[PDB]
Amino acid sequence: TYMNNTEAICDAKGFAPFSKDNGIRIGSRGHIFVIREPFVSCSPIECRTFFLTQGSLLNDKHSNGTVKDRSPFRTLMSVEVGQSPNVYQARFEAVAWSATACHDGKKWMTVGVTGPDSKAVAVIHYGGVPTDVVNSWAGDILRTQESSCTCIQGDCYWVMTDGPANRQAQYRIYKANQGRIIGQTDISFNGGHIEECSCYPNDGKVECVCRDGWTGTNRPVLVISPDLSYRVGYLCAGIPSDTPRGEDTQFTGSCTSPMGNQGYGVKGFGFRQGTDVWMGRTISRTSRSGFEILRIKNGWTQTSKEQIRKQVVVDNLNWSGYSGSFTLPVELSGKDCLVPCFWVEMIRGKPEEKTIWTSSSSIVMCGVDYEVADWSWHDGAILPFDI
Amino acid sequence: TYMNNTEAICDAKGFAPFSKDNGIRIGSRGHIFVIREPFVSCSPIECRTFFLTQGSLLNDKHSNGTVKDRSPFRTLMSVEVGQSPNVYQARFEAVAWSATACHDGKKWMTVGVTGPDSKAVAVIHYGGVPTDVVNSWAGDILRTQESSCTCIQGDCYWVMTDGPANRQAQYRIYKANQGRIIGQTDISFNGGHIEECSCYPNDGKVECVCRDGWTGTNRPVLVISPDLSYRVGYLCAGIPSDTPRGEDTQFTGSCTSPMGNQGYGVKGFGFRQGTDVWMGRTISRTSRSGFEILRIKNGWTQTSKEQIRKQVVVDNLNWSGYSGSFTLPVELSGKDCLVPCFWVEMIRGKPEEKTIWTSSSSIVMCGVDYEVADWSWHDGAILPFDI
Amino acid sequence: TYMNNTEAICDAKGFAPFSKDNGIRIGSRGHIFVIREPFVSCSPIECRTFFLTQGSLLNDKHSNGTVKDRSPFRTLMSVEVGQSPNVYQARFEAVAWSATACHDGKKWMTVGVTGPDSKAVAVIHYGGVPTDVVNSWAGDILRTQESSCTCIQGDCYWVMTDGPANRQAQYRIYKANQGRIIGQTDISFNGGHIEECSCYPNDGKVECVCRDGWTGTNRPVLVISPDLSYRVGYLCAGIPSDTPRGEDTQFTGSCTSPMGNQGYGVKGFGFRQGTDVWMGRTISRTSRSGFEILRIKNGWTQTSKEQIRKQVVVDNLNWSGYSGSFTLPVELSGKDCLVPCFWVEMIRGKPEEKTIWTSSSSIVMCGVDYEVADWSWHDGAILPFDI
Amino acid sequence: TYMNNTEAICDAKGFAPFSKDNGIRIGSRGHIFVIREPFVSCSPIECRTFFLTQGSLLNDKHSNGTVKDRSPFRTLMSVEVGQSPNVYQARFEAVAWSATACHDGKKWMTVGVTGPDSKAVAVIHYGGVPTDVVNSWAGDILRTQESSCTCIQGDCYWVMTDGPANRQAQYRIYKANQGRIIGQTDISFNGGHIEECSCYPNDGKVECVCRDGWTGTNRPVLVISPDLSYRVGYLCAGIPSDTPRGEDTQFTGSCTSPMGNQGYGVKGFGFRQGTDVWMGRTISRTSRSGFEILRIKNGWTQTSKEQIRKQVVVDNLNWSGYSGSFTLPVELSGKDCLVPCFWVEMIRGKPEEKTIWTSSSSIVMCGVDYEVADWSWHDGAILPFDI
Ligand SMILES: CCC(CC)[C@H](NC(C)=O)[C@@H]1[C@H](O)[C@@H](C(=O)O)C[C@H]1NC(=N)N
Ligand SMILES: CCC(CC)[C@H](NC(C)=O)[C@@H]1[C@H](O)[C@@H](C(=O)O)C[C@H]1NC(=N)N
Ligand SMILES: CCC(CC)[C@H](NC(C)=O)[C@@H]1[C@H](O)[C@@H](C(=O)O)C[C@H]1NC(=N)N
Ligand SMILES: CCC(CC)[C@H](NC(C)=O)[C@@H]1[C@H](O)[C@@H](C(=O)O)C[C@H]1NC(=N)N
Repeated sequence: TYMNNTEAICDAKGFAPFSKDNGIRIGSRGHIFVIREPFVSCSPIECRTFFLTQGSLLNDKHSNGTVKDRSPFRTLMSVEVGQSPNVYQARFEAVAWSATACHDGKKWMTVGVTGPDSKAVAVIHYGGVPTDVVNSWAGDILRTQESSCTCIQGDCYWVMTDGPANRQAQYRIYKANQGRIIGQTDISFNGGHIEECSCYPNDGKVECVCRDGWTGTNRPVLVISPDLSYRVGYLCAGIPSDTPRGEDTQFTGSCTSPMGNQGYGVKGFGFRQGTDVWMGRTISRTSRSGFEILRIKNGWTQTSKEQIRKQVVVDNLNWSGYSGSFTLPVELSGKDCLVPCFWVEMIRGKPEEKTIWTSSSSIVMCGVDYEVADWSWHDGAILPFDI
Repeated sequence: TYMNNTEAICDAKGFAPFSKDNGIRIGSRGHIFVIREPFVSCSPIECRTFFLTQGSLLNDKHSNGTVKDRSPFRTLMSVEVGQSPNVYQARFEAVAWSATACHDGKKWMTVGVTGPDSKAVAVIHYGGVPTDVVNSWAGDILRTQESSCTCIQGDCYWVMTDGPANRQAQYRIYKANQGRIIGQTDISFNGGHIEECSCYPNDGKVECVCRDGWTGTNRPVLVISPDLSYRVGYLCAGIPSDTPRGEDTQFTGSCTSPMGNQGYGVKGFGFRQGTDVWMGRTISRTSRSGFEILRIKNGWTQTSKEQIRKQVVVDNLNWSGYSGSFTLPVELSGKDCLVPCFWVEMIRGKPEEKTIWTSSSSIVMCGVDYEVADWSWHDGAILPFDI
Repeated sequence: TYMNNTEAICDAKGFAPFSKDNGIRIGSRGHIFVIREPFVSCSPIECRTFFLTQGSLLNDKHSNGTVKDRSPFRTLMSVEVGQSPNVYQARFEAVAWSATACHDGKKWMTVGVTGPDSKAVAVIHYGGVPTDVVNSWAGDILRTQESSCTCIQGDCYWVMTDGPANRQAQYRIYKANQGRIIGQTDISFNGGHIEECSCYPNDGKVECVCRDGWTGTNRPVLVISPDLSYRVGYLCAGIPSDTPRGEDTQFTGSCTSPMGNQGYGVKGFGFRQGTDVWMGRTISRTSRSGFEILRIKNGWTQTSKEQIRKQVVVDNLNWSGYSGSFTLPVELSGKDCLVPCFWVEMIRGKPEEKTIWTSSSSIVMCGVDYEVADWSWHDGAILPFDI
Repeated sequence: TYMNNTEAICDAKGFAPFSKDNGIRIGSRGHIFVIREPFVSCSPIECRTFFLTQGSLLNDKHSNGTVKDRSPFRTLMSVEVGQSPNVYQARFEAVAWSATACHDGKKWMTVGVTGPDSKAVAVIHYGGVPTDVVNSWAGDILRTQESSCTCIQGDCYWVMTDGPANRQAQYRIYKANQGRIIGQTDISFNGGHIEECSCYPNDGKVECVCRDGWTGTNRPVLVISPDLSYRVGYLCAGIPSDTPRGEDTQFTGSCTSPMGNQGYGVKGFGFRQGTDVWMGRTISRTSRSGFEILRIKNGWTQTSKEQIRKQVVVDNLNWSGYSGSFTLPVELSGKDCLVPCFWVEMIRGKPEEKTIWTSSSSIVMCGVDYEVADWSWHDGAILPFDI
């Protein structure tokens, strides 16, 4: 029976730790896939941690240039949330250097993008077997979320990008049912840039917080209705949640356009709470270190900078990285609303550290009705490795 | 359907071995999590061994200061009772440096405590997803049992401590149903000290034998009714079952107050048998070595020192450590009463041995109608390791 | 309930990647069985990757003469498609240095051939237990497909060869139901040579594309009806799809006889598409390197050389090897026709490279309605190994 | 529902290979438990390989004196038949240096014997939890089968020995239902010696072929009826099937008394076939090397030495060892009779080879209606190891 994700996202006051895999630390002696871009998605029975392997393991010579983002050895795999991305407990999902996945109440759907940069192919899987495909439509690194996709009443949706990673690119919403594509839409966002959207279900619609690697330090936002009509813009909040970025005091929000000159960026997330917003970000404003989430009153609908809550999950003396959102299935939380949860990726190795490799572990946090105390659940690995 | 643990604890004459994981010995070459504080808990289908990892493996550099008790890398995981705490067979439970867990007949509930010492957070899980939380209420290492919690007719109970580990601290009983907290009580025990309670179901109530790390060498006791009313005191028996402690001859029992001057201590257990009591303890009275369990006639209700039975499980030439209780589900034992079972933790490494690490394995014993012969099922590992 | 594989094979325009195990690369540090001859077969619930181990692991001395094709240590095992052939996730199937396997809708059937070269024995398994046997009938390396067998409405069929690997040999079709042999037929093919047939279901009959290691560079073909009547010949197409072979321009097809002088060969596959054919082959015409599949119009019924589609899966700068076919169960693809899928084996080590061992990994591709772009999903391992 | 093992044992003409684990060869680099005494037993759904670990792994220092037969680190574990006794796929069964196990149609029952030599304890398990116990009754190494026990219509039976391993000892039959002992009988066999019985179901009764380590070179036999009445004697056959032993020509059989002077011995098996018998034995008559099984006409009821069939499974240039019997459940073989199957243990290391350790792998064979060709599926490991 299809999973009903039609409920509203629960209003949360704080965040509690769900899991921590300790992938790298274990990888010093255990058999762990060198990885990157991990994310969480849950079925009505369990939550899994998806990740992009590099076809090699930690502390092995094949972990050499594992910073190259894309290769034909890159594969999407999964384990139960909390377990390291070890070989022996892993489930194979798809061949990919970019991916997304989600359960529709009956089975798992995954989308792995691989192939050559100018004509990549996204293979859609459902039930452990390819079922449909999307070919590059702009011919320039067809890619996707790097976080959980969203399924509402049997239908699943996700966003893909194809084109430059700086100047204007192209963006689409895809809709599928049982692994078969049944709809797509072109997102008009002239001047705006969308990458690695972090999405979740809310009041029957798909809400995402993405990344603008062109000119904005504030994150793009889009609300997707099942029919495929949408709303694109930026997190109104007058606090920039991307990295790199500038000071908050010198920032001016906008729900319509990108602000700041900073070009690059990093995947991030955000949850709407009525008119408010829970927004995650690295503590360092120039680097991928530390991690905190702030709740801004009216932050979702106005250029507000009023902070009602702040919780640290990784201090600034430790490397962070990607971070995305997902929700707990009602069939597991017992609650009457979708529990918002996010994960934070913690990168170790190049380009910041003295190693031939690059990989990451993660920490997962979830909704909760109380305010939780600050702390640092960092990676903890001691670099460099025996190599 | 909920597990009925309303029956009385079976009267046992001796104890038979259930399992032995050989974690450390295997860990010399296999991929085993460095651990500490292991315990057993059973569902209607199987018994599992829960443990606190240190986010690292044996014979790896990350096992360095693994004696520090608390860190943000510490996680609660589980395996089927008897298997070593190896990476590839482990299930992730919670992020924690202190924990408890138990099955209610439908699912597993676990409680992991992590965070900073002054404002720690206990995340409650049910079904593999966080469901509720308890924040530090005394702001000084919020902690729990380190042994199986207790579920009776759908409701599960457990004890937590928050405050100093020497002088007076504070103690509470928590009650939950389906992962949602629905009750709590403050335990008044002025002059007494409660830590790491070992609990089990008996005649419809929760009975625990705990640890007084303040001034007592005899163990605190509390009988918890489902409504949350309780009874707190000490094991009446005139034989001190804590470590360190003094001679038995020079000991005077008390069901009301702590006796002896010895400050420190070690987690231990005890089972009521009508008016009698099966009490476990290290053979050495000053160190954590050896292990034996004694049955004292009328030992539960009087300052009795009459020994009717004595069985050794670990001789005094071998290191022991923690030990807790749990019961076999009627749906597995086929019996008509709850079969009492305990486990003994065997510590290797610091602070007693020449290693950079600290970890432990275990041996599990269970009820049984006959007297079992003495022996030593010790750890067996050859220290030091390649390091 | 029996799996209905009575439908026609879907008409495909291109092929999308299903999986890539990265077995060798992982094997540099992980615990991977040295293997050879891998293949895919699917049940109504999942697809598995079967393989022939050599009773040893990569980067271990026992991988020494692992090029010898046959030994008493060789065993057939399986894992879910996409996982490396690692120890801890493997299911034991049969003792064998030659094999075939397939699911009939209720259980898995496997056929492992082992024993001495002059009187080998094929043990048939069904449900994880031997059920029947076939003894060598020609007394000269009794062998089979090295690819998925075919089950139609409860009955499974496969082809075996017994006799010389150069000059004329003998060939048979075997039929079984629930692991019990219930039929066999002798294939008269005087002048022709059949080895390692790659088969699949089509319009209610078993269609195979095999290997002629005697004198032909074009592949033998046989259409098997459930009653055991058959049709034997060669892929009509005027393009030689075996290796080694000569130029295409200098080739003349034939649906009746072997063409070319080239003796040796390599396992390959082919799918009928109405009158057309999708045929796989190594790019190099002299060596086992690179891999591409071509669609020849009318290629199945005429000596046609008209290429309508060409897709590369492994470039010529990388080693390839065996390749076979299998189909997706309707109960997984949701489609109304059998989705054609193939796999390509990529050999590393002897006799082409500087290693004491020989093994291989694989890449799996599947049907799909669109044309997919060229690329190379090669092995990726860095030889030689620590040895 | 209880497994019906009331049928007669199928008449077999030859034996086909079921599995081969390659435990030692894999153990050169993989994580394999050093073991000894392996055996096979099947449930209505699968066959498993039980084994006695030594609490340590191959190629690790803890494998040092692993020849000592008994220690408190010895544990009984299992895996699916065919898989090596690796850490990550193993199920914990019991603490033991001697064991037996079998499925009754509903669950697994195992019996592990551990403790001190003078007062050992046999813990009986059913469903993964201890359920009953047997204490040493002679106080001298209480021990059991080292092979599969036998369950007929819900009841399981097995044989235990307690006393000297040379001169007269004591022997009993145990009967249990759902893990609870409900019967036992003393076997009067004055002058005879019974050890490690290999048993199987036949025409509703339990038939075993055991080992006389006192004075006989021929094997003891006992037919056990469910009511516990029995028949004890020796394999009538005039061919000695124990090791060491003397020439066959100089042997005189007896169904009543032990023959030959040879003292020691080795576990072996035998299947009745009407009046005939399939008997296994090492090829060497003085050492534990090679393995063959012979069918002797009328061999079960007369001092017959008429050989109708002979099949080799391990040549004399390779080490063998223990060997026991088990039967395939009708619910798996689809047949109408119990399929007889045996396993052969192959010892490597001390006392015959230059290693600090001792362990073994195995090969499993099964019934079958045809005669199978001779061959050698030996261990294949290259000793010594890195140590
Ligand atoms: C070129 C476009 C980039 C996205 C903004 C790039 N995406 C892909 C598919 O390569 C990401 C980016 O280079 C890396 C990062 O910013 O950390 C990860 C990297 N993502 C992945 N390797 N999956
Ligand atoms: C500071 C309070 C102590 C309890 C009496 C302390 N508990 C915690 C949560 O740190 C324990 C104690 O220091 C150690 C021991 O006595 O062996 C284990 C240690 N327990 C854990 N690391 N889980
Ligand atoms: C001698 C006949 C050959 C088939 C044409 C030979 N088959 C067997 C059972 O040994 C194959 C051949 O030598 C190897 C190859 O061509 O790659 C694989 C090899 N196949 C296997 N080892 N399973
Ligand atoms: C002392 C009695 C012996 C049986 C005849 C002895 N049994 C036990 C429980 O120790 C066996 C014997 O010494 C060894 C062998 O013959 O190979 C195995 C050994 N068996 C086991 N270690 N389980």
